[PDB]
Amino acid sequence: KNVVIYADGVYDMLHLGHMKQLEQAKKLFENTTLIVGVTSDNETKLFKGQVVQTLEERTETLKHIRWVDEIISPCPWVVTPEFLEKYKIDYVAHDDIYAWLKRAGKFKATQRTEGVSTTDLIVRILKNYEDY
Amino acid sequence: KNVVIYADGVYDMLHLGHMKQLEQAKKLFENTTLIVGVTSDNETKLFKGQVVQTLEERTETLKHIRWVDEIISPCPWVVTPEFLEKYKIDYVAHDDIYAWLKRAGKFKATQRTEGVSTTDLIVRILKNYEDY
Repeated sequence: KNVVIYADGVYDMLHLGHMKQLEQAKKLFENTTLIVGVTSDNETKLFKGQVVQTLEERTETLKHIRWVDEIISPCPWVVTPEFLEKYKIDYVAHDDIYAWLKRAGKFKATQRTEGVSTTDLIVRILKNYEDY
Repeated sequence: KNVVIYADGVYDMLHLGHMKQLEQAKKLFENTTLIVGVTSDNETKLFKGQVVQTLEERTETLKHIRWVDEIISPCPWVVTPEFLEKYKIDYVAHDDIYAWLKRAGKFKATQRTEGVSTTDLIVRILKNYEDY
């Protein structure tokens, strides 16, 4: 019973939070193919915000994560029914616009983990310095 | 022909450079088991330097890398012949004390990649600010 799962994102400065999310997507069912979609620099910058790494770098890193079976790079910014058919996608994984995916039985929620991000790490490096 | 490969390191703030190294270790031969050794906080701090993440965090991240088959956490700081026998290790992978491993045919060099480290990334974030 092989289920195709799709999860998209920026995946900037990949950290344990992304990886835990991807692991969840990948294990939603016993036998899955996890496709990860990586947003383009330009669309990311225009709609969301600043991105630190380019497309190439953000995709190169995802290639090394064990849960990831396939990468669409760059991926469309907005997910569409014709995209789901094109790639034979059974479910979309995202944390919680998705009304139509829920209505179709094709939405599966995953959870973020707080406090594990790469920006959090520098904060830690920096708290080694008394303000005086 | 399954070859057991051992690579050890701190793996602090894991980045594309570590992952490329681990991929190299893993692909040294057609069929391998890659064991990764993760140094303890205390020994790392005493001999090498400051570590940002704890043992648990540094190991949790390595679990998500696809090349990694087994983790020894914490691992011994110095590699010894009796360690190689205990874990049935055919080769040690490290970048380039290793005299005895070379003399025994059990050393396999891997290469680091410069400029891809997580500290490099913050430098990039920061160069978004003119000094004036």
